[PDB]
Amino acid sequence: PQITLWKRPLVTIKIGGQLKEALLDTGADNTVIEEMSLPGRWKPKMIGGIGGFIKVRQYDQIIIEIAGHKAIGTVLVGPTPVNIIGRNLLTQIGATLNF
Amino acid sequence: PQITLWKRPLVTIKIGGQLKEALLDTGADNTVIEEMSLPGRWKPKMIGGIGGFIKVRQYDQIIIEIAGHKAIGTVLVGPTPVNIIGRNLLTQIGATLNF
Ligand SMILES: CCCC[C@H](NC(=O)[C@H](C)NC(=O)[C@H](CCC(=O)O)NC(=O)[C@H](Cc1ccccc1)NC[C@H](CC(C)C)NC(=O)[C@@H](NC(=O)[C@@H](N)CCCNC(N)=[NH2+])C(C)C)C(N)=O
Repeated sequence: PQITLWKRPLVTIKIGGQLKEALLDTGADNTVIEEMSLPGRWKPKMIGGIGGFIKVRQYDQIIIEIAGHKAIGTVLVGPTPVNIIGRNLLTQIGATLNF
Repeated sequence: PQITLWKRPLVTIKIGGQLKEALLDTGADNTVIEEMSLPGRWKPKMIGGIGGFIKVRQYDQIIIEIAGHKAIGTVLVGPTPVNIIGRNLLTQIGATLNF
């Protein structure tokens, strides 16, 4: 679909068997999902942005369906304010910025 | 143009007559530029990101050229790790997310 930017570009995603609301963020290199008890092997990571850093658990090869579109890659789980779909997955669903 | 996301969506901008590199950020409500001297009146404001809240100078009705496209709006100046063009200006240049 085509998403206008008058409001935050939020779409429904599915991860770990749960449906969530997520923000399509062209300014995020990574995908960060709110704290959830996702099973699997992980490694500690620190991610930054405006305001500083937050500690997250990095999960490799996690499948997430984004607005009906399947993707698979690295997902960071931690105390993020909103669910963020970054470029690592955006490229997988064929998302582009157009103007 | 159509911008894919394999690489960060960086563009050249012109603000205060000075050229800079900025990231087209669909996940940012506002446009936040690194500390710089900008002609005009400003008011103290606080914004939040992934790592926390930071203090910024809010400049209203600023003329800024984004990748050759002109926009005139709110620009926040502060300690941001990267110059970001948020939705307030992305809508002005007619940017949409597509997939
Ligand atoms: C005028 C005031 C308006 C009101 C004001 N509004 C805000 O604070 C709103 C919610 N903030 C935002 O929309 C801010 C951007 C700042 C802004 O627009 O003001 N957005 C953001 O901060 C969004 C995530 C988010 C979205 C909504 C809510 C909370 C967080 N992240 C944008 C950000 C861009 C980056 C280049 C700086 N990306 C990231 O932080 C991602 N990080 C990365 O991709 C890193 N790997 C590399 C970038 C950082 N580099 C570095 N540290 N050397 C992260 C999500 C994995 C308020 N106080 O509520």
